[PDB]
Order: sequence, then structure tokens, then C-alpha cells
Amino acid sequence: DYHKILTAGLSVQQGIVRQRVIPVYQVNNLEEICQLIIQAFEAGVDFQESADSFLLMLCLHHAYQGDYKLFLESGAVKYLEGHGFRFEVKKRDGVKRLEELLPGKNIKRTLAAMTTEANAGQFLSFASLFLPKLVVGEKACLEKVQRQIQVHAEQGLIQYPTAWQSVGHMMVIFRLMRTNFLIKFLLIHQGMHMVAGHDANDAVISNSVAQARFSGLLIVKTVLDHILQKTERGVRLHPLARTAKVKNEVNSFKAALSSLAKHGEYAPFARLLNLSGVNNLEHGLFPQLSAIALGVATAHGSTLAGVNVGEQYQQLREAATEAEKQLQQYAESRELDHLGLDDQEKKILMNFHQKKNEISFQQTNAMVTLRKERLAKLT
Amino acid sequence: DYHKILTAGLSVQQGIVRQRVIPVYQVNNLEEICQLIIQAFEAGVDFQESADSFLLMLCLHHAYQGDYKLFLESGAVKYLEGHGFRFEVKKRDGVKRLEELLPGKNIKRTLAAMTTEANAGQFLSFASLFLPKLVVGEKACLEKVQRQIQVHAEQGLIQYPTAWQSVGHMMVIFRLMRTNFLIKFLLIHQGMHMVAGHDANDAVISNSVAQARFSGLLIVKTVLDHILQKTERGVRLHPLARTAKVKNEVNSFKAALSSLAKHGEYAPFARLLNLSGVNNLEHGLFPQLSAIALGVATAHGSTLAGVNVGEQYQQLREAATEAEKQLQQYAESRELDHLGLDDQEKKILMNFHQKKNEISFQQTNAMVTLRKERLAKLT
RNA sequence: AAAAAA
RNA sequence: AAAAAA
RNA sequence: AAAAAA
Repeated sequence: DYHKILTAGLSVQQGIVRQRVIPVYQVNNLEEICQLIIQAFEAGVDFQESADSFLLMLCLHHAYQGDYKLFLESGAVKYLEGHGFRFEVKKRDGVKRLEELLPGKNIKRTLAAMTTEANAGQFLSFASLFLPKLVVGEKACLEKVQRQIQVHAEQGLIQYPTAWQSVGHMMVIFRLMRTNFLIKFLLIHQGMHMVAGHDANDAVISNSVAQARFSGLLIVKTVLDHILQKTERGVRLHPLARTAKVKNEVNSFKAALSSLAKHGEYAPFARLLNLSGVNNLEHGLFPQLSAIALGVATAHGSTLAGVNVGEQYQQLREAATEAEKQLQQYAESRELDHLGLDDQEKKILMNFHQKKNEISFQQTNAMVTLRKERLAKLT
Repeated sequence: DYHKILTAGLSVQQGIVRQRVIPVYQVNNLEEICQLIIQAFEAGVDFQESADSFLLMLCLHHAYQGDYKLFLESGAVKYLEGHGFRFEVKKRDGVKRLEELLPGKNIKRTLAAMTTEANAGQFLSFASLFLPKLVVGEKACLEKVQRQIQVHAEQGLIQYPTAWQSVGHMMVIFRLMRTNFLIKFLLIHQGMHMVAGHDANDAVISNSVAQARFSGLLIVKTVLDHILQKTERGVRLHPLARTAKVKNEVNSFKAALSSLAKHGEYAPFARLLNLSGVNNLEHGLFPQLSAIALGVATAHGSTLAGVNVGEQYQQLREAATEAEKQLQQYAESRELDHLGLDDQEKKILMNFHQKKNEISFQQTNAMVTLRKERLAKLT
């Protein structure tokens, strides 16, 4: 077989090619340490390589109330150990300053050159607000965070310190979330696994994690929801994508999904967690499938019209959207003649469909207009 | 299978990813402690993380009269332990002040800086009045509480202290109910499990819990009562939702229900208890199904017309409501011709249906008018 | 999350 | 060796 | 990477 070469570098056996040792500090005054960590973050301290330990202590305190034995027996740890993480407990008790935990001289002087209004749960749940759209850029991410804060306030669920709502603070949090794997992983793991018993902060994390599913992986939804159509007999390929020119992108896409599947329950977060195989799902690798799948999906989702694509894709996208709207009006019209609708009943449904389509069309246009206005504002 | 990725993060094995240790204080003067707790709540004291212990003592006193052995063998405890709760008994007897139970310096000073008219049963039953509409916002919740108090007074069932009817007090209670899982859980558990022997306070809790079923989960009633129609042969899909455009939302909805089902008897309270999987039932995930299911349901329930939806949904909702009213008039008219109604009997039923529909139409309009007036008042 | 429920 | 790929 | 989601 001569085509196997094309997939040779896509699928490898799991093993460990890296080692990452994280100090786990075991102190009696865990709450005091957590308060110092929050203050250091409010002050804009970059803990660099030591950040994993400080973020871990906030997580350990929040999730296990200092129970280090359970923390290190958790599913999160067992998962991480299989990827080269090593957790070592260091009993550096009696600590009054974070500079006494640090093994990086720049961190030590930043901390040397130093009461807050928050606990670890609030710090972590605030950080989790950045998971949806984390991978869409800092502008989009910050707007999403602001929108969620306003909702949580309206819910009466949680109120964050006003200092944290400043841009300068949110950018510190954004950078920690973009560069620190462990904090993203732990927030996702807890949000996706707690069953009952959530505190206000856990409700926030759980909701934020749910909103991050497939964030940055729209191609996995537009292709699987509209191009590859699963039915009782198998998977049908949508007519606008049955062209030989794009069928190869469809099969290449299936190969990419086959590699993402190795991550199980974390696969929906592959773009946030930079999981292996996510690079096989880039839009540039599937230029016809990307424009077509989004274009047909846009004919159904009136809000999907707000999604931007590059210039290469915009014209094909519109061609696919218009073709899908026409294909569906035909399909809706013929489906009624296979139903036991007599005449009078059928006519009611016809008027419903016409109204439904007009309402959607108007909604779609409104979103297109906003997309253009947003680009004009960025320009 | 390539569509399995879409559900990968929705269903996980139950296990414990958190530990929450709750001190259970064992004192001889349990009634005196309960009175101190009520006074602290009347004073607006925020017990933060210790709130679980104080709320637990009020519950333990009310439900078991101080029998700690039975309390800790209860179904409520066995359930909670499976989610990481740990209950430890601390024999801190001889206590005169709550500051002597507390392990949080802000709580200690608030209590340091300090006779009431109520018992634990009243405190707990008052708090339970906030369960219906707890998740609809503080305005709606407070109005519901006021309406229930007036009813209970008319019933001659229970009279609450006038101080508790102030807004400032009700907001303390609202915040405890919004953020403390354990109190919501315990009120629901008792309300849903007592069979006979209810005191005035238990009658109030039981009624308040019954009214909280599916509070915040209207989508689970409008879809299951009107879109997915169970009959002897299986489940039929309502004509206004047989469009391919929404059939995917219907199947996605079934997947969400499949995850809520893991909670058994507590599933109807998933929005109040923030139970895992409830985030798969959000209206934004099912925009056509949400507007249509509510719209058709509104054609049957004249009071359902008072429910607000966002602007995205309002036009589709009305289109579905009008289509359903027309579909039903046709259905009612034809059904009579399949019944042994001769002529004279059939005509009586026809006039009945016409009157019934006119009465409902007028009632629906009245509710629509109120919905608009309420929005105008909020504006 | 948004309506009714002695 | 020659192009595209958040 | 780009939209919506109490």
C-alpha cells in the first residue's frame, strides 16, 4: 500500500517523552498560603515555572480542603502522571511568604517587593470564565468573561471583587490560562466530573467548562452535524459535499477525528488543552470542507452567521449557504406530501414553514450585518 | 463511528473529585445553639464555609430532635457521602456563643459584635418557601415567598415573625439558599420522603418542595408534554417539530435527558441543585425546539402565555402557537366524526368546544397583556 | 432562569 | 526544494 | 481560533 505514508506521522503509540516535576507544598497554613498566592496574582506576579505549584495549591485547597492524600490519588493526577507529570510533596511548613516556597531570581525579587477580598474558590472560578473563547484571542475572551460576570451577578450566584474586573487584572488571568496547562486541565476535570454537591464556585466552573466544549473546534460540529449525516443505515454525505474535489477532504477529516478520539472525554477540549491530533483539524487543511460545512450550517443556525472566515472561504461559504437554503425549501415542501396531512392540516404546516423561514432569514441578515460592523470596528 | 466525539464529554463515570468535611457539633444544649443560629441569621451573619454546620444543626434538631446517630445513618447522609461529603462529630459541649463552635476571623468578629421569636422548624420552613423560583432571580423568588406566606396564613397553618417578612431578611435567606447546596438538598430530601406525620412546618416544606419540581427546567415539560408524545406504540414527534432543521435538536435533547436520568428522584430539581448534566438542557442549545415547544404548549396552557423568552425566540414561539391552535381546531372537529355521537349529541359537543376555545383564547390574551406590562414595569 | 399552582 | 495552513 | 448559549 502506497498511501499509508500519508498517515505515517499521524498516529503514534502513547508513551512519555517529557518529565515535569511539580512540587506540592505541604504546609499547615494552607489558607494563608492561598491568600498570598491570590495577592501575588492581583499584583501581577509571573511565577513562571513555579506557577504549577501555586495554582495546584489553590486547586488542592479548594477541591480537597488540604487533603493531599486524596488529591494525589485523584483521577486528575492519575491522568497527568501518564503524560510525564510527577508530583512530589515538600513539607516546607512554617511559611509566611511565598518567596520561602520558591526553589527564578526575578520571581523572588518581585515577591520580595511586596489583605485581599477573595478565596481560592473565587480565584479558580474567575479563571474558569476564560475557558470559553480562550482560544479565540484576548479580545473575545475578555468580552465573554465580562458577559458571564454580569450573568452570575443577575443569578445571585457569585460576586467577584471589582478589582478583578479591570482589564489589567483580566489580562494576567488570560495569560495564566493561555500558558499554564495544569490549571486548564484541573478546572476542566473538576467541571466535567462533579456529579452533585456543587458550591457557588463549582456551579460557575461547571457551567464555564460546559461552554468550552468544542471551543475552537467548530469544524467538528459543522462537519458532523451537517455534512456527515448519521442515520439508521450509516452515514450519508451531504449533496454539496459529494463532489470528488472535496470527498478527499472528508476522508482526511475522518482520519483527523480518528486521532482526536484517543483522548476520550477530553477530546472536546483539544483546542484548549493543545491535545495531540488537534493540528489535523485546522481549517487550512480542509479549505472546501471548511467553507461548505460552515456555509450549510449557517443556513440552519441563524447565529452561526456571525462567524468569521478568511477571504479564501467567504465566497464558497455563501455559495453553500444559498444552495442549502434552496435545497431545504424543496425538501420541506416535498416532505409534507409523504405525511397523513389531508389538505387543511397540510396548509397550516405550509404557512408555519414559510413564517419560520422568514423569521430565520431576517435573523441571519441581522447577524451578517453585525459581523460586518464588528470587522469595521476592528479595522 | 465519528459522531461519538460529540457526546464524549457528556457522560462520565461517577466518582469523587472533591472532599467536603462538615463538622457536626454535638452539644447538650442543642436548642440553645439553634436559637443562637437563628438570631445570627436575623442579624445578617454570613457564616461562609461554616454555614454548612450551622444549617445542619438546625436540620438535625428539627428532623431528629438531636439524635445524631440516626441523622448520620439517614438516606440524606448516605447520598451526600457518595459525592465527597464527610460528616465528623465534634463534642464541643458547654457552648454559650456561636463563636465557640467556629474553627474566618470576619465571622468571629461579626458574632462577637452581638431573644428571638422562632424555632428551627420555622426557620427551615421559611427557607423552603424560596425553593420554587429560586433559580428565576431574587425578584421573582421574593414575590413567590410573599404569596406563599399569605396563603399559609389563610390556611391557619403557620405564622412567621413579621421581621422575616422584611426584604432585608428575605435577601439573607435568598443568598443562603442560592449558595448553600446542603440546605437545599436537605429541605428537598425531607419534603420528598416523609410519608405521614407532618407537623405544620413539614407540611410547608413538603408543599414548597412539590412546587419546586422542574423549577428552572420548563424545557423538560414543554418538550415531553407536547413535542415528544408517548402513546401505546412508542413516541410520536409533533408535526411542527418534524422539520429536519429541528430533528437534530430533538435528538440532542433526548441525549441531555439521558444524562439527567442518572439522578433518579432528584432529577426534577437539577436546576436548583446544579446537578451534573443540567447544562445540557439550556435553551440556547436548542433554539428551535425551545421556541416551538413553548409555543405549542402555550396553545394549551393559558397561563403559560405569561412565560418570557428572549427576542430570538419570541417570533418563532408565536408562529408555533398559532399553528398549534389551528391544528387543534382541525383535530377536534374531525375527532367527533369518529365517535358514536349521532347528530344531536355531536352538536352539543361542538358548541362546548367552541365555548372552551373562546374562554381559553381570552385567558391567553389576558396573560400576554400582563407579560408585556411586567416587562414595561421592569424597564 | 423567566407562567400558573391551599 | 519552490503553494497554502491559530 | 473567529457565532450563539442563567
